[PDB]
Amino acid sequence: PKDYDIEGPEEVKKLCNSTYRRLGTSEPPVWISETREKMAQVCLNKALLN
Amino acid sequence: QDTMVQELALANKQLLMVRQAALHQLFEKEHQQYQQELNEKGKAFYMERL
Amino acid sequence: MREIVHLQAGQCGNQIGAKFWEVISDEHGIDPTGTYHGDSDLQLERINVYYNEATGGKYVPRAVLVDLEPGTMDSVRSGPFGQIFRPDNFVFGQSGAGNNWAKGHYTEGAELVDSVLDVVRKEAESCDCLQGFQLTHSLGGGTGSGMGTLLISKIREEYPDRIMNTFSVVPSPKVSDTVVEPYNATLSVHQLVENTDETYCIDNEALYDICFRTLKLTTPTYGDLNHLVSATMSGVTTCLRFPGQLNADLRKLAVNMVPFPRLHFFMPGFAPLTSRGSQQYRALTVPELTQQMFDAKNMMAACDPRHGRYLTVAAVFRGRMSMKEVDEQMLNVQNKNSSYFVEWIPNNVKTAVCDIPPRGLKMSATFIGNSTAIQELFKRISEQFTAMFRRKAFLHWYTGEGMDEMEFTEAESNMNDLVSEYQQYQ
Amino acid sequence: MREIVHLQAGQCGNQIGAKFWEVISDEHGIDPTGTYHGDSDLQLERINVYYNEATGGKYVPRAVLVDLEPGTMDSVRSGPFGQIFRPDNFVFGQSGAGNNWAKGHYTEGAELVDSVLDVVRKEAESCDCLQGFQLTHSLGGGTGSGMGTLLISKIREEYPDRIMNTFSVVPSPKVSDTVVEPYNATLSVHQLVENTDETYCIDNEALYDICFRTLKLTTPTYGDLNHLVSATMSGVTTCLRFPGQLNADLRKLAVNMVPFPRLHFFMPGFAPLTSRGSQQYRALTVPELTQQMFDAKNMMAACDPRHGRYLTVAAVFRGRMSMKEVDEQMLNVQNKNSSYFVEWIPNNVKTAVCDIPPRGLKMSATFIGNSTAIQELFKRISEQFTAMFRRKAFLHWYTGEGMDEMEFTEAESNMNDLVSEYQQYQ
Amino acid sequence: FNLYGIPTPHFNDGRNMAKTLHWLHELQMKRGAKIVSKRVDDFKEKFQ
Amino acid sequence: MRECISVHVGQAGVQIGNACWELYCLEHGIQPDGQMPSDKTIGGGDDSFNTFFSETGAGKHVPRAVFVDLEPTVIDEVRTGTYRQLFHPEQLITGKEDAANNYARGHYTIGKELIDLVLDRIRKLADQCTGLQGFLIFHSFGGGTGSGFTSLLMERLSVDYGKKSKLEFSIYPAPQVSTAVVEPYNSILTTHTTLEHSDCAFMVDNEAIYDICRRNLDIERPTYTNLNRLIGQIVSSITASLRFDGALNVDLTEFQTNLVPYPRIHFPLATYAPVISAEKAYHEQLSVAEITNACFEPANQMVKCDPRHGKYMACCLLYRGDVVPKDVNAAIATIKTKRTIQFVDWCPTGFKVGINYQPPTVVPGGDLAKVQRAVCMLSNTTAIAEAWARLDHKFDLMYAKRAFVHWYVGEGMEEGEFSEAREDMAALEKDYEEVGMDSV
Amino acid sequence: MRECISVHVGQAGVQIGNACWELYCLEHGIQPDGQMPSDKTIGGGDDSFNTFFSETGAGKHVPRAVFVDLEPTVIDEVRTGTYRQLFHPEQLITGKEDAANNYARGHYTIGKELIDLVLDRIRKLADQCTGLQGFLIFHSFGGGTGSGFTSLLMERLSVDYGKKSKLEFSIYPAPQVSTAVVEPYNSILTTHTTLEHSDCAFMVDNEAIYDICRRNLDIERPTYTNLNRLIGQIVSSITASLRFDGALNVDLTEFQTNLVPYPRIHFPLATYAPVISAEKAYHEQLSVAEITNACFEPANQMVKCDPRHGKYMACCLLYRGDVVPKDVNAAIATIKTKRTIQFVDWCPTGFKVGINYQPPTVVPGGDLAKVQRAVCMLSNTTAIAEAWARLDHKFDLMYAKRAFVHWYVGEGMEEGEFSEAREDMAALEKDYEEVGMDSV
Ligand SMILES: Nc1nc2c(ncn2[C@@H]2O[C@H](COP(=O)(O)OP(=O)(O)OP(=O)(O)O)[C@@H](O)[C@H]2O)c(=O)[nH]1
Ligand SMILES: Nc1nc2c(ncn2[C@@H]2O[C@H](COP(=O)(O)OP(=O)(O)OP(=O)(O)O)[C@@H](O)[C@H]2O)c(=O)[nH]1
Ligand SMILES: Nc1nc2c(ncn2[C@@H]2O[C@H](COP(=O)(O)OP(=O)(O)O)[C@@H](O)[C@H]2O)c(=O)[nH]1
Ligand SMILES: Nc1nc2c(ncn2[C@@H]2O[C@H](COP(=O)(O)OP(=O)(O)O)[C@@H](O)[C@H]2O)c(=O)[nH]1
Ligand SMILES: [Mg+2]
Ligand SMILES: [Mg+2]
Repeated sequence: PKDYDIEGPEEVKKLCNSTYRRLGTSEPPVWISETREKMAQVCLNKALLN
Repeated sequence: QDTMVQELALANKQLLMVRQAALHQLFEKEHQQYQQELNEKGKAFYMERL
Repeated sequence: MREIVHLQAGQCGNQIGAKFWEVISDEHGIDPTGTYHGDSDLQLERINVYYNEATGGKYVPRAVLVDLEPGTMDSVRSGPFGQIFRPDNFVFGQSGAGNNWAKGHYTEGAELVDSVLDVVRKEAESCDCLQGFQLTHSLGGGTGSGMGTLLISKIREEYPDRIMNTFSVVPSPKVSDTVVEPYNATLSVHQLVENTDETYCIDNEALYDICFRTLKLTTPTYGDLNHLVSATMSGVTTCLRFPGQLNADLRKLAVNMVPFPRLHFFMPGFAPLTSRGSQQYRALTVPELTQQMFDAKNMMAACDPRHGRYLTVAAVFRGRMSMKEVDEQMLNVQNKNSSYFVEWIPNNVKTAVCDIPPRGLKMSATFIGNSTAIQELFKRISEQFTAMFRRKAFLHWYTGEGMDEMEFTEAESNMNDLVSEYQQYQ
Repeated sequence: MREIVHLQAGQCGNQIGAKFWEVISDEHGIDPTGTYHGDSDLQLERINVYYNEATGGKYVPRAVLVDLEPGTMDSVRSGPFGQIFRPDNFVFGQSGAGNNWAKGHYTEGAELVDSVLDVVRKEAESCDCLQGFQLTHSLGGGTGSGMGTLLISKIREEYPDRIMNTFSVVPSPKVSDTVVEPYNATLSVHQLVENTDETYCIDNEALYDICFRTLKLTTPTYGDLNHLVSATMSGVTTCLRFPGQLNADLRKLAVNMVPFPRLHFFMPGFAPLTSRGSQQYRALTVPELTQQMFDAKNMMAACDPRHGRYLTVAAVFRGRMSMKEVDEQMLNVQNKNSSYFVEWIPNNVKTAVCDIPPRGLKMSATFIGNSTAIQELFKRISEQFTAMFRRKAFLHWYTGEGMDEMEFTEAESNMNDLVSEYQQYQ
Repeated sequence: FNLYGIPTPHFNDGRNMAKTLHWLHELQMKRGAKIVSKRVDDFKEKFQ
Repeated sequence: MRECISVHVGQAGVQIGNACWELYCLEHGIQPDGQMPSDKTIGGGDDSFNTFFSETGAGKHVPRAVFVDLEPTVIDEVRTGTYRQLFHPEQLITGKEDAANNYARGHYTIGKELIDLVLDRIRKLADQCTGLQGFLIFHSFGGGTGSGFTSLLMERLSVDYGKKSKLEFSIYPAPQVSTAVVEPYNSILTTHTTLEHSDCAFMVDNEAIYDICRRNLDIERPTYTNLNRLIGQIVSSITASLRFDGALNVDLTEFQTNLVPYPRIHFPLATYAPVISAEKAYHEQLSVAEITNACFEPANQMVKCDPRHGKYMACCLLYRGDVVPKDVNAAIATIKTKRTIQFVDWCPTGFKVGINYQPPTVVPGGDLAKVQRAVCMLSNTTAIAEAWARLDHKFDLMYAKRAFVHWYVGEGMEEGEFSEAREDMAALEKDYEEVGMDSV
Repeated sequence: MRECISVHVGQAGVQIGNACWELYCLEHGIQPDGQMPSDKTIGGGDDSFNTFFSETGAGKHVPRAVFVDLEPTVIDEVRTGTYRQLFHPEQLITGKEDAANNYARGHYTIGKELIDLVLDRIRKLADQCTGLQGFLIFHSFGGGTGSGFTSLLMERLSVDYGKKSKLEFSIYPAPQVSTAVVEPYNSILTTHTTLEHSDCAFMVDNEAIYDICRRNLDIERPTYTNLNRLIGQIVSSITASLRFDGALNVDLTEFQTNLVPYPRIHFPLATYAPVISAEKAYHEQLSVAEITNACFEPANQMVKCDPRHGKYMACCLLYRGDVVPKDVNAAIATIKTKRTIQFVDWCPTGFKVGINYQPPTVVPGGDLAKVQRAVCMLSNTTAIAEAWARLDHKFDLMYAKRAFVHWYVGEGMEEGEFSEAREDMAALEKDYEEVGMDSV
């Protein structure tokens, strides 16, 4: 699964370009520090004869 | 106020012990005339080893 | 704020530097035009370290584009992210480097250091607080070893308190694509012993083997080869850019590493390399991360840590991790493997933790390490030089340019002094 | 006061021990969340015996669950009543024991001893006056027989004045559920007789013949004969925790029943046994009830009472009942079958009466016996041992991880020592 | 694809035994109360 | 927890994996991609997968297997087949040139070139696993990597690991058919280095599986796909107690301690009783009292002998589904009374039972009807010596005049192992007849 | 007004403070914004927030803290996080460059250019108070700031607030785990300068709290914000009498008089007590006795050092919640009978009790449960020597090679300091020896 290919059917083969935009595909959905996610948790959330 | 969460609890105890005693009379008095009414139609309750 | 300045010389440093801002513009969220298109406010806050500001939200990269032939300039601007580069930062001569240290440092070098220093002085005065400079080049070339080494000398004298980075592509042992590599690299390291605070020696086939056995593709390109190099120099300035729970900058990454002024030549390394068929088959975690981090088949310069032993190491970390396993799996490489560390330094690892992984990954780490194993990167380049300088091989191309033959004698006079201080702890 | 601590060893002890905890959290009134929801205050009259008060009105039941795998506890911790327990008592190993002594009592047994005896200890002096220890295991499989028998040796050393109750599951006569049982049976009983005060020799097949004949259930599973043992097991100790006009703790049953320290071999029983279709066809009164208390088909050991003269008998009763019907009726039993008792004891039978029946009942009772026919249980095991020990059939896994051959001979010599000490008392 | 072989109703947790160890004479008293004739009531207050 | 990895070496070993792993995929809702079926994907709900599967965090369940074989043609059709997305692409390793039915090539010549890859791969399975309970080595006895490689493969596993259990459910050379002529040579040699190391086998042939397919099932013209499926049904039943909690659990450690009488007798059966077509079980009511009788019946079992004289001496029965312990017990107490299924008198226990709460599963595209209950039986018998010395007698005909030996000694093999096999082989047949009738 | 200005210096101090201040904004209902959810409680009491939160015109309950660092990266979170409108704009101060794990920058360069501003803000805060019981400090005996700027402050403060409890709370270098190779130096350096400028130093180590958060709260992989919660519960149980009330009440001036024995041995190791996840707690008895016994255990101790290798010289058991004076007394009597716990001879007594009536507060999202009784025993054990010696061994292991000094002399610190401190710490170690020797 190559973003760019060097053996593909294209005409100009740029060797300076990489074949992969990223090192991996699985970036964390949201980007939040621990000092935020954690400290940002404070938010979150009888008788018969009275 | 901290006495009052303790005040209402003991007041619930007074009502509790005075309605159990009164309901005890009603249940025994009902059961006897339940037996009496059935005894006129030729039926009765089963007491174990009666 | 916390601005650092990036430099690069020659076509080797240009393809490094062009790919180095392929990945940071991807990281901060800069399009190939110049405008912001990210999804989080975290990657716009400390963007001052690499990207400046211009009217219209145009975040402009912060470099000085140095080369001696203009063909690489067309290679940079016609690239995918070459539009964002500021055009008068393209400083270029009209005569090539000659693949030569001599005319790259003495005659054609000296005609353009004034035009490079002027735009370096121009840029460095627009910031508030500057940490230091950062340069990528090749020791085997003519521009990076010739002019880039002169620029290291010039900006060190003008700014002595500022820290210095160089990312030198040291010549390769087995394959050689330049005959004058033992000449062009033994004089540039003569100035690297004193004019630089941090050096990251990088071999070329130490990128070829990792891109073959780990990234697992039989046909690599320079960009994939430069991708690994761009990862760690972005990984070194991680907490300098992004927040975290244990933050270390470039200077804090210097103090904890070198115990001596001259023993400052390092080994880079990037831990989470898999290949993309097995990204979904392998569970990525810290014990598997630090095992491949200290494994020397994943070393970014062609030296074997088995031959020597590490002096100190560092490993800054990315992503949302814990602290018990960046200690339990980090004492384990010391305690269970105790003969491969020097005994006169009790602890040996800097740990730094960030919250933000690079774009693409959840949890990453980069590795830098001082070692005695760098001695034989200099032994062989001595043996390549001693066997070749003795019979006066190519000196007429060097002594005819404006430096005497005796300047070559001092080249191995302190390269062997680097060794004697490397060999003393072996 | 008179509290006893429970111990469950192996998988077999982990269901019949667990099924006791639904039975007795039925009887004391404890709901499966852990709190109290009952009707009578006599239920929380002596809750200190089997449970310890934790925090805010819940009664966590005190029990040390020991096993070599967590998966048998996966059916216990995630049972209906798995979250009444405390998770700290869930002590377990990592790998398998596999019915071996030298793997379940020597190699992998001894590793988990320190982690079981500390939580047995630290739970023992948390109370004021310890009455005894209450095991629950089998003799067939060495995962629980191996650990449970060792746990006897290390408890009896530092608790010599406490009563030992073991709920052993002896092998069935006809067919086995494990081929290596006669090794596991003699190696259990060899020091189970010398270190315990009460063992109950229940087999599975007599529990089956109960469920086929005097209960008329065609397919009751393992969750049904467990309730037959567990509800009987509560009535053994019903005078510890429920008031009665003649109380009898576990210990005055111990002093009364066994005459000689070689005889800790008891047989239980339960008095209201009949089918759903045979309920109105029967009279629930003790002249019509003690018959089946002494009947052959309500014996849990598959031993013939005609073959076996009862040595000492304990009959503990529940509910509001007369005491002349306890005593005059029991000799009325003794008159017709005087030959099938012993006559050197003037009163073979011990009586005890409680005042609280279980739920759904108006009057109930349960049985504890000690008969001549428990010998035939032990000769059959010796017959299945010597035929298997003559050619050293499965001996090479016992010798394989650290057990001597002579311990088999010492156990077999002690095995027939029990047979010879028992026939002379006849 | 059908249920093949004999279905034997079983209850692995074991509520079948708890039903038959409940003595179905107070199951009726949990679900009510018996009504017998008067002359088994009056007879039995004399000779039992 | 309670995990155990598998190793599929040889063509027979890897093609059982091409049919057994279908069964596990249909058990725990694992689609061929390797995930929960897109939908019906809760946050997390079991640990039952763990015996033969492992998370990657995201939700893909990589199996715990090692595919090694010197022929890559048998490896490519799972690399390009339906299950290209299930297996990790690097654990599944091949060679260049096949061992070609030589024990010399599988242990001396080309076996050596791939020992480093498998043992490096097996140890990362062991490092990833937290508590390992056994080894599932799937290996035939005929070829050069089915027999020659597994002799060197488990030799290294028995010195680097030690006390871990070994399991086999594969194919033994048939007594009357064969697909190779050097099968009496390869099977006579791979037994030499797999006595004190292996603790299980499959002594019966594969034409008994032809007999069960043709005559129990209503199928004509059966094929290796159907044979591999029926063997995979038994591996799921022996490991059914490691994923699914039953009435009494029987995990992998006491398959060891119960089914081997002596350390050189480690040969249990493999008999799945209800091999019944959909067309017969609509017609027939299957009870657990008869499924054990049918398992012992010479019809339904694949015991290649006449079970009139099948002298069973260490039995193990495993049940799945709608079973109760008494109709296990009533059938198993009836069978000891019942005479002509002759048992050992000096082992009065003989049997052990295992009951699971999961009903037996079925794979689409098969002939088996989903039965409410099934039983698997592995009994160690001494009737194997009839089928054991005969394979030795199969070796003696070529033993005298040294046929096919020049391919061994010509390419890395000493002639002494051809002899040293024989006396250890005669000593093993001496061991089987020694336990016959000394107690009368 | 029993006020207490808190100074949190160093990346640790700030992180630790953020957490600590969440507990305070919860004990007293101070919405993470500044306003108190209109209510009257045991926290809304004008005499229950004053101890820390300063009142305003529109209930802007400001903190009396002063978070300090040199690298904006950390305090920018406390400035763009949940609690952004609380910490008054300039109560949180930052610089531009860090200290690069080096005491020199923290004391003779990057520090100097800031102390002025910081001291000025403390003068302002002090002015607002009416009884600054003490200036609680929180640093890091390892980084350049918590070792350097912290030192500079303690010194300058001494000649500005003078005799005023300067209680400390630092992350003393851990035994095996470590984040730097330039800590051996910084640590042995800071102590030498702060020794005669600090009153008490409730020390604590990262490794210890880690195990504590794995043996007890089974939070396997723990982050810093997890260990920073219990490193902040100690600060509440230490400063609880100056806020909520109770029977016996201890003050920020009592510790110095009841713990520190001689004017040099001021390093009381710390340990909390009911550390149980809200899942293993309920099912257990947490009574005064158990909690008290739990603290004097040779493991719950929050510093990787065993008391069984030393003598106790003063223990301060600070309880909290439904605690009964009687039970405490009996529990302390038992810990005196035990002979595995030994007290020095020159301390016949050695127990300082204190019973606040406010139960432990539950942070919204944490491993700790919602208990009712708690203890926090501070102990001046002579087992802090074994620690100081290992730090000393490290300093000498490298000072021999004059290593990692190039960037310590070239920042101001004359090479002399290294020896000055080294020799002084050697005196501390010899000092501890005599202090232990039982009287003759
Ligand atoms: N049940 C079943 N048996 C098979 C299957 N494929 C092969 N076999 C058996 O495996 C044997 C093949 O001979 P082997 O010695 O195992 O061949 P090999 O393992 O590939 O070794 P080499 O050919 O030398 O590489 C045959 O005799 C078959 O009986 C299959 O798909 N299902
Ligand atoms: N216990 C604990 N220590 C921490 C925490 N965060 C940082 N530290 C300490 O901080 C030290 C590393 O230095 P830094 O984190 O950079 O803090 P610093 O004092 O400002 O150091 P400099 O940035 O170089 O000035 C380590 O020795 C840790 O002990 C934390 O959350 N908990
Ligand atoms: N790492 C890396 N090295 C490169 C790349 N392109 C060229 N080089 C190296 O640059 C060296 C030649 O240097 P040269 O072109 O003379 O450098 P210059 O004179 O400074 O322009 C060769 O040995 C190559 O290995 C690249 O994209 N990445
Ligand atoms: N009474 C009773 N016995 C059981 C039950 N489940 C299993 N068993 C016994 O467990 C024995 C098998 O041995 P095993 O379970 O391996 O014992 P372990 O090795 O100690 O765990 C058989 O003899 C059964 O009698 C049950 O629910 N009730
Ligand atoms: Mg083949
Ligand atoms: Mg800092």
